Amino acid sequence: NQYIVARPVYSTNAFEENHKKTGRHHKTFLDHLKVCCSCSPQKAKRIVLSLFPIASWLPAYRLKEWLLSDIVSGISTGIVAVLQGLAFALLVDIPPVYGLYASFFPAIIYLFFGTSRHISVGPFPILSMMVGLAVSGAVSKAVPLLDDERVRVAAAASVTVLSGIIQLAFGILRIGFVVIYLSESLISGFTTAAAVHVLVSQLKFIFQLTVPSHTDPVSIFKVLYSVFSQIEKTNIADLVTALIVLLVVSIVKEINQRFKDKLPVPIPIEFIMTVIAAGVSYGCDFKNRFKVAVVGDMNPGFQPPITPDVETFQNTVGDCFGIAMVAFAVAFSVASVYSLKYDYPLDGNQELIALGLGNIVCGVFRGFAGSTALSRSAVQESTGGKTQIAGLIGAIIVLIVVLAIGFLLAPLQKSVLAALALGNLKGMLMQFAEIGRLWRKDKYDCLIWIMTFIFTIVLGLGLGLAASVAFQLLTIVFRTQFPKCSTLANIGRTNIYKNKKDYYDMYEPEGVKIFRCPSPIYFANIGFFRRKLIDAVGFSPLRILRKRNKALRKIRKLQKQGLLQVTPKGFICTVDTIKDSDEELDNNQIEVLDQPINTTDLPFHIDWNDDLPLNIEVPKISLHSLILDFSAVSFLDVSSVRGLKSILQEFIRIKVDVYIVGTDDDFIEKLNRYEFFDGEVKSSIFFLTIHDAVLHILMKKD
Amino acid sequence: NQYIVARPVYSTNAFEENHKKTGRHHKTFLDHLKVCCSCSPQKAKRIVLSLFPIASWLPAYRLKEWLLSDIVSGISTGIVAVLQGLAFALLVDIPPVYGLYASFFPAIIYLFFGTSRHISVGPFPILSMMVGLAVSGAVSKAVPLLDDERVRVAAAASVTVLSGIIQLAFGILRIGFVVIYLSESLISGFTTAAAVHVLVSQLKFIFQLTVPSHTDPVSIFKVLYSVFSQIEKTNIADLVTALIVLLVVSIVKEINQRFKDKLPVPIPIEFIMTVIAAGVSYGCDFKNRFKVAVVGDMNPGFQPPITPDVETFQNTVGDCFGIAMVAFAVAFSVASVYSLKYDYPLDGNQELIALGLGNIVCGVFRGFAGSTALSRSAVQESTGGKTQIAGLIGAIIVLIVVLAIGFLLAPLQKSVLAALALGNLKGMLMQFAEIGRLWRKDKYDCLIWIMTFIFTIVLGLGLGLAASVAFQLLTIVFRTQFPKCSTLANIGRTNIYKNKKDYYDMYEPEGVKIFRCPSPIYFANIGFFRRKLIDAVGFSPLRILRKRNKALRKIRKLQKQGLLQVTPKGFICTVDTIKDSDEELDNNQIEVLDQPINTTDLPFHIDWNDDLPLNIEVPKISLHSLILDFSAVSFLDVSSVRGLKSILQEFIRIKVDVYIVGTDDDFIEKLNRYEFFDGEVKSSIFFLTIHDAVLHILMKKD
Ligand SMILES: NC(=O)n1c(O)c(C(=O)c2cccs2)c2cc(Cl)ccc21
Ligand SMILES: NC(=O)n1c(O)c(C(=O)c2cccs2)c2cc(Cl)ccc21
Ligand SMILES: [Cl-]
Ligand SMILES: [Cl-]
Repeated sequence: NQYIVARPVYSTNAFEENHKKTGRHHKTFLDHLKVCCSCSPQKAKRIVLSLFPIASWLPAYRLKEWLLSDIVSGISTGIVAVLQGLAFALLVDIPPVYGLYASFFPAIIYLFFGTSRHISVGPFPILSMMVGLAVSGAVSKAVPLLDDERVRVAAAASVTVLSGIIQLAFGILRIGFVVIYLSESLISGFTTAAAVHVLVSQLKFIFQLTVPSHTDPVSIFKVLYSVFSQIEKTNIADLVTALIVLLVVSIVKEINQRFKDKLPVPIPIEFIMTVIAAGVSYGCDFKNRFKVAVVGDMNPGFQPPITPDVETFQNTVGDCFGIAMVAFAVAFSVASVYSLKYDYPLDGNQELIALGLGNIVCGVFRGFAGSTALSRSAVQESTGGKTQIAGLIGAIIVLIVVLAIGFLLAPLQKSVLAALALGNLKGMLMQFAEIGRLWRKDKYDCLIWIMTFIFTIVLGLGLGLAASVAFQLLTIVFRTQFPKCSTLANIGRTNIYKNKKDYYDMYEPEGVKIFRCPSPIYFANIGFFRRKLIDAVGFSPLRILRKRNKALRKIRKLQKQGLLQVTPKGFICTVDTIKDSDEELDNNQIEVLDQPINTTDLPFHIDWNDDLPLNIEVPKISLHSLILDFSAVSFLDVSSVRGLKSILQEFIRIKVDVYIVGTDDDFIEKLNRYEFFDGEVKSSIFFLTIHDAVLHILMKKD
Repeated sequence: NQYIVARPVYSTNAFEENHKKTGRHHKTFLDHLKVCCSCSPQKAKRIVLSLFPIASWLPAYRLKEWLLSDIVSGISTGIVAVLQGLAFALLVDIPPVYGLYASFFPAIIYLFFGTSRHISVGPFPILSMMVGLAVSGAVSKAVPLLDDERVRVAAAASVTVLSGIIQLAFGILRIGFVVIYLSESLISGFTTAAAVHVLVSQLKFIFQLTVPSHTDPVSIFKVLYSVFSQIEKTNIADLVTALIVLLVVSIVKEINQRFKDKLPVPIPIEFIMTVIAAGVSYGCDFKNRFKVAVVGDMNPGFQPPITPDVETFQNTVGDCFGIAMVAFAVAFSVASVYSLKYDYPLDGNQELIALGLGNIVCGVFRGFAGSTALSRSAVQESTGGKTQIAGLIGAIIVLIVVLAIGFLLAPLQKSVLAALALGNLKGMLMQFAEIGRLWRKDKYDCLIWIMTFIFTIVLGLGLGLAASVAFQLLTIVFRTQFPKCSTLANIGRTNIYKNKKDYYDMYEPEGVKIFRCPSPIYFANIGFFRRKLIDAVGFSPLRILRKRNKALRKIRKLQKQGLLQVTPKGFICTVDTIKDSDEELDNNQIEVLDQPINTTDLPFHIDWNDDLPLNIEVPKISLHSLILDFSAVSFLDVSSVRGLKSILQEFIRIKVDVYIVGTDDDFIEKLNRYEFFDGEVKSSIFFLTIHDAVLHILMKKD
């Protein structure tokens, strides 16, 4: 293995001169506007087919290989949807039939507009809690039992419609890339804090206590206080039933995971528990005997369309944005796992449109907002679901319950529903281990997990999320705030330059400094960069320039007085031991000491690093060349270029050659727009590599 | 010029093996605690001298060269401080003597604790507006015309004390670097919007109209409606006087800038206008004759110390955080200008401590918050100010007015003070030109400017700033969100690799792809990076792996059937035209096709890119080596590392050798903590440069 190279030393300009470029186009935004104005029938076709995905997947359905799978998966998911709809309607604090509406409408809409083939569309616990909190606030801000339920049901429907409107708007504006602004640490911390929120929310049903409609901030603490202050009023029958169901479901749930091979089909413990709980409750007349809360009678059939309330929209708009983003983020994440697994394209923009339309329709018909539940989606997929036909079948199961078999669920205890929801919390609850994992791998990510968790707990799920996204953006600045700048040296007398402090027997060419900032330089960075560069070269170039300008002034003074006489050969100290009086420039004249030194007046050059006439003294510097390794400087901003231009001008005015190496062509293209180059800062300072600049410097000094 | 290199090809591990590394001394956090816990006698001296800068600069005072200069600067600044205090107390909507308190107390405290030598400490218009808005809100949120003034004075004093407490806390915690989080575009947009706010705030005094205490959001609009709704009630005498003063001052101000060379000393148009205005008002009895609003009778003396109100603290903590941050940012910017001009160190933490103590004392003695006015600081410096003795003499002038000669300012109209404040707006209002300039230079900074302006106009100064800082952090993600990734090729047949689309006669070694991402890869980035890499290589490695696994499965099945035999020379097709039978794997078995292929059962090796038996087909790829140019990848985060590892694992599983080049040693050190390396992803994939990896690949293929 030999790395052997023989080429010219290349400055970036010299390289462009010797190597012809290719034609480039600006791709004017007007051109983008031009392309948008296509109207080609094929484009129209693709667009409509993009907006109505069912017209493409339905016709290509493999009936023989997919129908039975979707039918079986649909029945399974349909049952889960019914029970989860009831439970999550409890979480919204409205009658449980509206959870059935929330499990029905969004899914039917998704069948026509969704691009995912595996998610089960409907409510999930975090969004139901967020909707319930939005409702409590809306009601509290409304200028003046069943009546209270009516108001909550109306506020929930309005919140749902506004969330769907926001989602649909974001999908029409093609901003489905917003999910990228959420890191995995943020999602982990947020979902752990949200699992704690859900746990606390189920306590009023486990104990059967009456808890006020608390709002954020610190609603979780407010609820905990409400639950524990009145803990003696707890219904024992509710608690025991909840404990038994929770204990049994968890034991059986683990068995399914451990013994997947041994089992022909997983035991459906959650379904078995509800049927048994409902049967026993009905059989032993638990509602009368132990005064247990039960699901109760639900009137069959759907509600008539409700008009969204504009007053509610004004009151809850901030909440709705949080609800819309959370709904989209969760759905997209769940969908992504499946699309990747099954190798099909998932369109983020279409998902926003589909989820948004589903929500608007659901809200109008009195259901609450939901996108997808990870547990329900897993069931649809694990039971063999192939397409969104499984989702349609599931919706039909929900419809049957809503229209004909709703009465069967009447004797089911609320605590049992709450206990099932608690069982699903374990996956999310196990995310506490991530803090330790993150701590070893990356402190910034660990900080993000912790801040997100704290923000989600103290402020609510919605406000906490906004604060968490802001803090996670701030950590990007934390990462690049104090870059580990370095001085580089040559290793092995070849073209390799590394940290001057890392290896033995390194070599700096005499009078050359090579400085590296391993980060992009911008507003939060450039002062630190200047401090580190001045520490690396060992002096401040502006201080040196000011001391030289002062000396030049004294020299000119003595020259005019006569004590000093100019000469082709240096200077004449006509008068020895001369006077010692400083000019003491005023506040309005001191700026002259910062101007480029011009000594043309004097015929000869003043070597500023050699002795000066008449004891005049100025710090001497050995630096004649400064190389800035800009390979890791990704971008620059106006502050960095202003600061940069400033630093470079100062080095150049003190006769030190400056070289910027390791940048690409886009970089110099960008730097040309900033009006960076002029006289006394030229594009000649850019070289290809550190070794190009070093060899150029050595030839100059030769 | 000739770049001539002859060295070995170096993998990062090989280079380290061949070049001994120096002592890697880790820095223990406990050790930091140890160094922080030194308590040496000299260290104590340095700390106390740091907290009491006066004990350091006073003894070194050059009486002969500074005394007179500081005296003249002090008298000049003291006069400006009196008038600016009265005007800015108008902006706080309290009696104007509290502006005199605000000009007195913080300057006296800063004399002892400040590190700057040129700023004039006291109120400025933006902070007075912010304090006035905080008071209005506090008053409203309080639970149940002198009394109104009394309530407003108490709330202003409490807001001042809490702002000072926050500043002092930030200074003790050594967080004076927070100033870096404000870009120049943000500051420009914010100060232009704040100048518009100040302009609108002066209209009730120019016209002499009664305006309610409007709060934010959109307070600027609320006030404008109130002003022009009553425009008919305008006092003309006030207006005319204001216009004349504003006109004369503006014209003469211009002359001072234009005729500095011809002028021995700047004309004091603001003082002359104030003296003439007050004289005519008294002489012609303007208060009675034209019913004009005058400054009125101020009672001489200071107020007794007042106790901060905790209720006001609770109601204003957020406004007080905003006030503290704005005060420190303004003071530090002005002080940094002057400390760079005169080359002396400026301690930001000490600055935070001094301003906090000054604000605490001012608020206790019924003044309001203030850090420094650029207009007054410039006067102190321009008039010859050398040390903070000029600030002491200015505070003595303010004291003389408060105690003895305040009655002289009784007949001065408020419209004149408002007109004087308007004169100072010109510098900030001309910043509107920045939009066009920044548009040409950098559209992200133009966006920061415009959004800061809009946030500060719509929301207020405090909330606008918070929203603007958040948006400016979001623009950093906007910059690095969709990196312009590229494929590189060789130019010149030497170690230079550039964008494959930029030059003619470039060369890619056959089967090698070189991909560059010119940005750090983090969470908002890695999905885009994967998409671009898959577009660059021309296939998805996971799709190729899944198809090969399917082929292998069919093969093994046919081999089981016997229809296929195995030879070191290939596969025997005893039976041809096989019955195609896709296994149609179900949802729970499909993940097997994503696993590393282990065809060790077979004696030979299946050239996956040659033709397979019985028409078994798999997409063929020409890629055998992928080089990732990571020179501009500053940092990685957990999401990016996970995404990176997944990508690499997939490429390795389809037998594509992967190389990462151009990183430094800190990078690999960091990557070792993420548990990135294991079997099948080794540190052998890191090479020094692109040419090292290319030459290694070529030797492997030889
Ligand atoms: N398989 C699986 O994971 N399941 C769940 O997670 C369920 C639930 O979470 C809830 C029901 C009510 C509130 S939560 C669930 C229900 C049924 Cl009927 C069948 C499977 C189920
Ligand atoms: N030189 C300069 O810039 N000056 C200003 O900007 C002044 C003011 O802004 C105000 C006075 C009252 C309300 S504002 C000012 C005042 C005086 Cl007496 C002398 C110079 C001044
Ligand atoms: Cl779930
Ligand atoms: Cl000012």
